Amino acid sequence: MQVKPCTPEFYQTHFQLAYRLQSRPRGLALVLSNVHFTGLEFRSGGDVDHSTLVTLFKLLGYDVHVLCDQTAQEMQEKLQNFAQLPAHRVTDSCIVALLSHGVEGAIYGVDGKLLQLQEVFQLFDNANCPSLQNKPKMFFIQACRGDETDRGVDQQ
Amino acid sequence: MQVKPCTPEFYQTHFQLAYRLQSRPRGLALVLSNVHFTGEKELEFRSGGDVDHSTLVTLFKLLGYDVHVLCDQTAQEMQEKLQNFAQLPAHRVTDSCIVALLSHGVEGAIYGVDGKLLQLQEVFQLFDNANCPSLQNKPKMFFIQACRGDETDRGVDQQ
Amino acid sequence: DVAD
Amino acid sequence: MRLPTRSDMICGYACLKGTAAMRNTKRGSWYIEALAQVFSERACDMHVADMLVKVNALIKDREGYAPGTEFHRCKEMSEYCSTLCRHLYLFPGHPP
Amino acid sequence: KMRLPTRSDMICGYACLKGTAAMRNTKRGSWYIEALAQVFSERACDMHVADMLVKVNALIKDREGYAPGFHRCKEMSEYCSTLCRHLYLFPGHPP
Repeated sequence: MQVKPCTPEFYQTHFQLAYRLQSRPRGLALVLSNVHFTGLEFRSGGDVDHSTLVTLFKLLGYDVHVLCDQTAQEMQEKLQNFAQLPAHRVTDSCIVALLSHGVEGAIYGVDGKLLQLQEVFQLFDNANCPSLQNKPKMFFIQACRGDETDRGVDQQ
Repeated sequence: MQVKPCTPEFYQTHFQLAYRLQSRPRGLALVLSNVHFTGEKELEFRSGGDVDHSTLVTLFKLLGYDVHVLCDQTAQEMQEKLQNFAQLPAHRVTDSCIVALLSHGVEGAIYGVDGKLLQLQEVFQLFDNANCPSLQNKPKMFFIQACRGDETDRGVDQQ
Repeated sequence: DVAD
Repeated sequence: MRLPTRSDMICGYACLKGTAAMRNTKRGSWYIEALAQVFSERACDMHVADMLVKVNALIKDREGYAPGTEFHRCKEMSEYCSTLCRHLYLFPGHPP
Repeated sequence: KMRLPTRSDMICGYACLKGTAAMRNTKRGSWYIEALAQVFSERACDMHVADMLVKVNALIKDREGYAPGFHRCKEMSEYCSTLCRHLYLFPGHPP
């Protein structure tokens, strides 16, 4: 994997109308993957997803933290620990990627218990995470939001 | 209001990367406003809803849409008349669609004037690739002016 | 200002 | 050729899940007011998702004026969700 | 002074739509992660994050399941945003 750098000219012509994003590191990134369950099937390929994102976020200039196979309670606690890290004051942005099974609005821990996504976003909000106020916060959620497979429809 | 026009140079440099959007009209637009509620559930008259309604009707006309309007509809009437709107043959020759819904609401649903709820997922489904073939692959815009709960946000001081 |  | 069941939609919400959308009894709703201000000015040179970001910026800065009520100095945050697959430009007034 | 809403300046990419399943290849990984990595590595240099997620949506819309006996099944990604400015990552700047 390679990330093409931006040009100095692109930066000069775009930085005024964009979020400030020049800190080094650009931010902390958390990649949390649950692959082994019980209680929900083994997530084959979840290993590839995890490594791909860790590599990607490192190349985009983030300091990456990784967690694997956590219970819903552990996810909550460690997300909160992550949101409270002092580094957020001096970085310009934050990334959180959550990769597991899920249902609408919630993600599974390896214990088959659910963590509500509203609870996750709340950890990083302006009240609970003042260090990230006015700074862009990216979340990528790789989880199902229901069991129903989409059969697809014919294009006409 | 006044809608500033696109330049021919702007169109030339952007049409290749955008949805096709050149039809006359650009699309049909539906503006549905409920302001006066009369069910068992008391819902407050929406003062200023009149201003919202006329602002959007004007805006969408000025953007080149053929604007359809509905006012003060029950939950059942909203579903039926939205489905009828989604099913109009006129969508076959336009490039896009706009639906604006303005009412009281709760998370994921909007109230009709009878105080009964229409689920927003059912609304979007009416316009989807399965149910609305005439709009397949065309951009569909929805604007939803409704509460999504009754928590007021007191805000937070800048740190 | 009031709530919808 | 096959499509997912739902695609190519963008939906703008006046407020976030769980929260109230705000409306001024005289000027109308904050969100619709912002939407018309931005689209009328910028539809000429900005795509719809990017205009909804400008709307978000206007909403984030607004504050409730309603002293003696629950809503005095209250805030709102709008959002949009998108399954669009390319830029949505409205190309107002083109071709001339 | 200016105050803030309780929540703002977030963008969330979801691999699938409300009430639906997301797809994972038991070897190549998730369609969504593969797409995210391909677009962001190629375009973070000149495209903002919401626009990159639009490119991810285009990739996902066009893929289909290969699994005779889920065969030709579909997925659609989406993103939701409370961003109030363009989000450029400005990778590798300054050099």
